[PDB]
Amino acid sequence: MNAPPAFESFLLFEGEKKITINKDTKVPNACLFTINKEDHTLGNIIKSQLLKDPQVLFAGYKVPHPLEHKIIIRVQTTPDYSPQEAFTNAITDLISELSLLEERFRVAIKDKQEGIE
Amino acid sequence: KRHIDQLKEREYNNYSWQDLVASGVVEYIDTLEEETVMLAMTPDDLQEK
Amino acid sequence: MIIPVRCFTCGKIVGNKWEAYLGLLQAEYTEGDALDALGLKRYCCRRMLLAHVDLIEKLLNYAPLEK
Amino acid sequence: MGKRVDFSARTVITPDPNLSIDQVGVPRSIAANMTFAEIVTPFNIDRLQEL
Amino acid sequence: MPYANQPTVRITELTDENVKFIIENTDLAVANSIRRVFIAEVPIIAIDWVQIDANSSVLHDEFIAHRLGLIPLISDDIVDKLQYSRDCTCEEFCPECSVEFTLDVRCNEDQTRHVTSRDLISNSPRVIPVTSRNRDNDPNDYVEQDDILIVKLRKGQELRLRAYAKKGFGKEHAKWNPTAGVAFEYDPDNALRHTVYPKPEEWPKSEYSELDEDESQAPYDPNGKPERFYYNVESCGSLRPETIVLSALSGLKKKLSDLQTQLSHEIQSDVLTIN
Amino acid sequence: FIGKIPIMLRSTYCLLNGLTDRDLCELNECPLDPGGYFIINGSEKVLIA
Amino acid sequence: VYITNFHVRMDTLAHVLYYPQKPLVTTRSMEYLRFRELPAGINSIVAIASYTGYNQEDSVIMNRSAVDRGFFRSVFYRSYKEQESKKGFDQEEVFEKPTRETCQGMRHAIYDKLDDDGLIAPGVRVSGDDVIIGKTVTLPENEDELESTNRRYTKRDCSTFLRTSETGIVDQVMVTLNQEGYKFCKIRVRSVRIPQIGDKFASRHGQKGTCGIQYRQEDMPFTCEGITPDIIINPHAIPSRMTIGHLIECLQGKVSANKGEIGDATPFNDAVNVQKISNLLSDYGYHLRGNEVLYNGFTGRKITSQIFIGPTYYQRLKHMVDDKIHSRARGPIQILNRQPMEGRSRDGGLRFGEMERDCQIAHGAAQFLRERLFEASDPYQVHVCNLCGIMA
Amino acid sequence: VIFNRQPTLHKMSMMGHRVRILPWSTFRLNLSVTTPYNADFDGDEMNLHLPQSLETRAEIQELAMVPRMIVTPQSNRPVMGIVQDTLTAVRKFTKRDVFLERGEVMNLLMFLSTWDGKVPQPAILKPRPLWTGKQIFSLIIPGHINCIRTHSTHPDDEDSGPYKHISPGDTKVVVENGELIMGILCKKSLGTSAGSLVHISYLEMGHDITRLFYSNIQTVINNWLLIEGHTIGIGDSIADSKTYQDIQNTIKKAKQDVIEVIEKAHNNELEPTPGNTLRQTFENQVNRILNDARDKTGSSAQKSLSEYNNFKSMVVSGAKGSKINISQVIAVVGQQNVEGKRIPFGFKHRTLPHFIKDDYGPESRGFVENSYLAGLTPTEFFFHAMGGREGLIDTAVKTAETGYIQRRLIKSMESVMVKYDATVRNSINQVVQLRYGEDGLAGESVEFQNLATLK
Amino acid sequence: QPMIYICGECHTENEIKSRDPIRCRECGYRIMYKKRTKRLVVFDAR
Amino acid sequence: DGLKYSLATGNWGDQKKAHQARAGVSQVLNRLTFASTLSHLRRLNSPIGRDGKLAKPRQLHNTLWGMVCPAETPEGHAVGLVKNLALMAYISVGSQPS
Amino acid sequence: LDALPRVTCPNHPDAILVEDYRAGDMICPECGLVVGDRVIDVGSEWRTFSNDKATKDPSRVGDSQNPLLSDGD
Ligand SMILES: [Mg+2]
Ligand SMILES: [Mg+2]
Ligand SMILES: [Zn+2]
Ligand SMILES: [Zn+2]
Ligand SMILES: [Zn+2]
Ligand SMILES: [Zn+2]
Ligand SMILES: [Zn+2]
Repeated sequence: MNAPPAFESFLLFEGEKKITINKDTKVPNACLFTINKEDHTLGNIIKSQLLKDPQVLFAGYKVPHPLEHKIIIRVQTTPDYSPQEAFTNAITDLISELSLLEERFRVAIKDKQEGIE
Repeated sequence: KRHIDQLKEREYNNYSWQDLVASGVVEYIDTLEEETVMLAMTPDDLQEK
Repeated sequence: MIIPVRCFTCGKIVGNKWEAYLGLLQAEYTEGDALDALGLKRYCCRRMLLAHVDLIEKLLNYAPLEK
Repeated sequence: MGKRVDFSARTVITPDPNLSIDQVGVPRSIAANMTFAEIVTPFNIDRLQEL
Repeated sequence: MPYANQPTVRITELTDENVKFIIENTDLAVANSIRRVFIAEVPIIAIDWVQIDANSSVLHDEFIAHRLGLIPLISDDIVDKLQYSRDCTCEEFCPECSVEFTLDVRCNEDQTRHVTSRDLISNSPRVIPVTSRNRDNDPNDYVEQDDILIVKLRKGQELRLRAYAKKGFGKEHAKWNPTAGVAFEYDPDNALRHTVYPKPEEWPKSEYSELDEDESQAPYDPNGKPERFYYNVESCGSLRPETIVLSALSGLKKKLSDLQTQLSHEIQSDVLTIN
Repeated sequence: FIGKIPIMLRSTYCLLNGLTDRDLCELNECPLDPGGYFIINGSEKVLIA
Repeated sequence: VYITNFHVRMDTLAHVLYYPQKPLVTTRSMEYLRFRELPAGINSIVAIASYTGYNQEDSVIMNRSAVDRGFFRSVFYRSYKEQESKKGFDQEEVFEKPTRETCQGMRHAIYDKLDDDGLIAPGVRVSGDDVIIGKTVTLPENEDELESTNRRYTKRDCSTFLRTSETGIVDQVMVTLNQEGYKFCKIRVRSVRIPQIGDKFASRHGQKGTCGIQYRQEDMPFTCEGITPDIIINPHAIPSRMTIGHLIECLQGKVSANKGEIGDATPFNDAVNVQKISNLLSDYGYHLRGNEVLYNGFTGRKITSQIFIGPTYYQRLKHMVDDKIHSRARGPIQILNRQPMEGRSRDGGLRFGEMERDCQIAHGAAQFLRERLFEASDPYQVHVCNLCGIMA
Repeated sequence: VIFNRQPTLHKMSMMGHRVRILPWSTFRLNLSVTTPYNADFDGDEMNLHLPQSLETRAEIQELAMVPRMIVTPQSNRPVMGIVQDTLTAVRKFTKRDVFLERGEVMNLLMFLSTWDGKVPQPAILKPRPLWTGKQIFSLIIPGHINCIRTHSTHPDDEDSGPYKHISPGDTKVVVENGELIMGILCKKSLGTSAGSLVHISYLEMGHDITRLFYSNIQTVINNWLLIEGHTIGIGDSIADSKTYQDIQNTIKKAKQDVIEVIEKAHNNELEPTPGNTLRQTFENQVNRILNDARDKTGSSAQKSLSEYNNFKSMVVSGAKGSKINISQVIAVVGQQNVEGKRIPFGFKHRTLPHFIKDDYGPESRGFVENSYLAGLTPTEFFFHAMGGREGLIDTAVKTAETGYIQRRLIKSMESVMVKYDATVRNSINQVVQLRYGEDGLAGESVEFQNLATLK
Repeated sequence: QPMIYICGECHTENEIKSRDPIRCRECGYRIMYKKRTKRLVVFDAR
Repeated sequence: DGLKYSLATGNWGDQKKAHQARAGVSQVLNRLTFASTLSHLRRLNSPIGRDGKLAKPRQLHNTLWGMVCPAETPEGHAVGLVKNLALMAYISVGSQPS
Repeated sequence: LDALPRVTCPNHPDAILVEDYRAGDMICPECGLVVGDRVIDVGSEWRTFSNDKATKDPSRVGDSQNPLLSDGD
């Protein structure tokens, strides 16, 4: 029985960090984030919020292998703004749009629809 | 057509493939005889001919 | 061996629609209409039921449901 | 001249687009069954002690 | 940030099963990621442990266990207060992390008996029953309406088992899908040329493609970007459609805010000085 | 008595030929099973033309 | 499903599908086969698309959530049989509970799973570590005079245990007496094989292939209802193989599943099958030759090429990967020549014959060559006389 | 580990790999190594052997490790190149009508390993930034290798088109200083060709950098293919009404022409061809007509194909399949034969009882008028099933005979080897050659060259 | 302790729990079929 | 016992000597699906040399039309030698010419 | 070496010597040594007749003769 237990696809291991940051050795103001146990769903959206920002020079992600749950996000910013703050803003802004989307959907449901419950 | 009408009726009325052979509409042919027959692919071709 | 709970391709539950179907065919020779009334729109859900073979019925007939 | 050998394994091959040209994915069970003899040196000793 | 747009929602249609809506002024990556949450991330309750007391049926045990897990379960009122199994302090199971089902049937009658979803009983209060036949006054009720024929039994066969349903989400197994299906469509007239039609006259027009009503077929615009995504979420029945959407967005919010806390955890623990 | 001849399944001399479909199902035998193979020492054995 | 009454049959080896379906596109000849009565596969939704390359060259991307909902799942039965042979003058075999105090065996596997009669009962889970039947062979009776007694003296062990199906559950146990009049048993083990990477599948047109990866519903590409494909087969399987029939069958199938009546596919008629089918499928509401607009699962963008998708009856075959794997570190050694075993069934080692030797020669890796053909199968030390070369 | 398979037909069948442990139980291996092992993942299993010391591990790493096994000394060319979907996906990507917007380019840049770190300036600056496909392929080429041509694609007008204005025609591929200037890549550029990009890379950059080049081309081109897509349905198998009419008309003319030659033959006046009996003259002539008939409609169908035929896209990259297949699926299958002749008279003077005695017509003796798409008629199917056997049987024989011929050959030559004074000698130390191969060069380092002085 | 051993067709216990020869009382058959264990197992609905 | 023996092993006749060519004539009936069995019972075998013969009793003679399967023969070493009977085909039991 | 009815454990007299068939090794539980020249009853081992024609068994270098009825073969 050489198949892995299904929970392992998403459950974090006690000996691994959720996120890791490593500096690039080539070009300045680049950064490499490793996101463990998180697939395209989180990764694809964080790539897009970074592309939305006007001060990001480069943004991308790669899931190294299907069988190994892990993605990497590389980001490069202008020589003035730090890549960590851009990442912080990218989620926080994403949190803000989704909260507003949830609010707008719920109020939209609040329309005199009679099968809400 | 009458033979076909018997085959549909066969669902309750007594009838058999053996009856169909006894009518002499169908035959058995072995590979040695099959060398000398003039066998046609479909009623279509044999009529349209 | 009895129709599966939920169609493979998507998920729409489908075992519940089997007993209903044998009744409709007995009533009408309209396989198109039968599948439609049951609500099996898309064809993956439709192949499920349309292509099933209920082997269970012959299988139950052995006496020895005791071993 | 045609001997049966030890440390041998056989499974099906399936394609994998992420390997490099000379990598091979090896089932974890086959990887656990077949062993290599490392000799202990006063450098890896702490690592081998963990194993 | 100033460059975040307020998207926008419109509900076109709502039923006991479907929910059909339009999202506008947003990004595809948002639409695609949110479609993926509707499948995988929304949690629900389904049978997860089956203990077989006696099984004389013509179906083998693991087959009974399979059919039985896959049957749908209402969860709306209770899927929230329930905690995840692994997280729960208890050894094995408890009332606080799982709900118990019991099935007992025997064919003493001469006519073949069917084993159904109603014959399955919740030892837990009837807050969380099986999907079919409860508060009913349901026009969906037709003939037997057993929801699922777990098996058939001839005179002499019997079936006794226990089951423990648990909260989990679709990424882990398909029995936890909260959807019958998820339609997703954007840019129906193919303005943006994301697909390239060979002989465009050979393709039909969807119900969203009615705009020019004409047969001119696809006017081009290269200065455009993907906008206004059309959805139609359809309920498996185990969780009502709007609740699927609201729980999806919240779960996504929970997952995102958590990643922000770990990223904060990097700046608090092991001070962010590496880069 | 001179010896024991292996019967071939469901042939005219093997009792299964006479029984009906309900009876055959009663004997735990498949109705669709074709027969025409010998049973020897537990193993079902077919002779190749 | 291979015959109806399989349940009361201790066939030495068998495979059954959970959900068989008759095919959507069928030949009339099939009515007289009763292939409707006992079919051999499932109507898959297939896409002939390229995707992420895990389907390159005779493999397939198969839909994981469908295998969760029981797609092609099967059950596996192995019946082990054991006999109580009397075996002549002064020996005897006995069905009983072996103990390390009373018998010559002591193989490492666990005896506890056994009942006190030497034979397990249905429902207890077994594995390659378990013994299913406790047979013992009383042999010496006492033919070793004076107190060579101690323990385990009376009888040797030779009980039978799982090599192969190194996990499963016991389905059935049957005790009887066979034609010799000996006590005889057959005990049956059930296992359930979920379709995984390395199971070989084949459609009906002679295109067999292994399952190269599986993606969950979220990741497959989708359309309309989002009827995500249960398989993606590579486009390259068609052109050099011209299996056009395979391509017509999806198309005939699409009309048959949708119209709701099982389709004809008998080889020779005037049903103008390419055109007539294309016209019907379009009247219903699709691109007339079956293409659909697909979107990718990873980013949701549309896939620029339209992809040919629809059903095809597929076969899951008896070649499944977990039976086929194999490996050996050090093992049993046959004292005919004392090199590794050839019976793989008994933990064998693979061969390294003259041609594989010939390549190591052709590389010029002599040290690895002596290693494979000596130290790693069969090393030995002998003393020879320096005067004459006899090992005497 | 050393990986092998059977039958091991040449030194490149067993090569060193580094393991990487994964879930599920099959050996998962790179798609590009498929052609050296002659593997198919249709259920072919392969074998692995592990070294047990540092000494054999050293020897393997240096001699038999895969990346060193790229260019085979059998015929100084690549043993392994870019194959299947990727090869089709490369053609499709390099066409200069392919444009990429900032978002996708960054993702492809992201999948590339040895990327410089600097993002290239898009070939189109306004109205909005776009990079052409050639441009992103050009990051994948290592260092700065160079080669003209090495395409011989169907394209253009062989023998006289390049001499007609060099209207760049874009067909021919030119790469300069490690940047792809123009053209489209195919099997002749990327495959096991004598002058492929891959061969030049091994030579110029060194084997390690070439391996990164194989990985790079595949992860990046492959990733694109995912958004672009590929397929084949019944839409890639039909042609228009007019071509379909032209095919039937070409066949109807040719059949009348065969009846015409049969009419001449029965008149006793045909006048035989040199060194042949009159039947042979007749048989050689009808065979010429039916072959010409297949080729004429074959050339008609390849013309009639639209640009978008995925089937034509697989044929042109040279990935899988060929012109004749297009002929058979779209046009007309043609004369079948067995043992190099038309279907024999099995019964008394006849192939099947469905025909007249002595009927030399095309169909009656094994010409298939139909295409695989329209389906074969019953006789054609059985004469096609006869054409099916000759190949299955041929397969079973050739495997036994060649296995024997190869073993006998190795068994002779095995002990020959080049000694340290570089004369080649066998076991009893007799000289075979004074210099190996008469010049003392290596077979994997040679190349085809033109001798200027034969002008 | 008893070893049950349900018999074929009669659908009753065979009562044999010792070394005596296998044959179901009353019922003429001589095939047995050892009964299910009372020992609990478990099955995941995954 | 004599009929019991020959039919079980698949040998043929005297065993002591007669078993050189007419070997493998009985077989365990394959039961993997329903089709394997129907196909197995309806199989027929041409005897042949073994291990290397190349000639014409392997290709598909025209006279098999309507008699033996076009395409349906082992993909292996014995290609075209073990054949399978077509769908309608039949066999004479034979009787006295008197 | 005549004192080996399965005993040779260096540090302590033997109590048990389990046979780990799969590893081809002889193990001594309360310590850890390995003493083995492994055989799994030579009677399973020679049994490498299998995929090749087994109905006739060309490998049978050992007839049964059934001696326990008789005595002198
Ligand atoms: Mg191959
Ligand atoms: Mg290949
Ligand atoms: Zn469905
Ligand atoms: Zn708990
Ligand atoms: Zn001496
Ligand atoms: Zn009884
Ligand atoms: Zn010890």
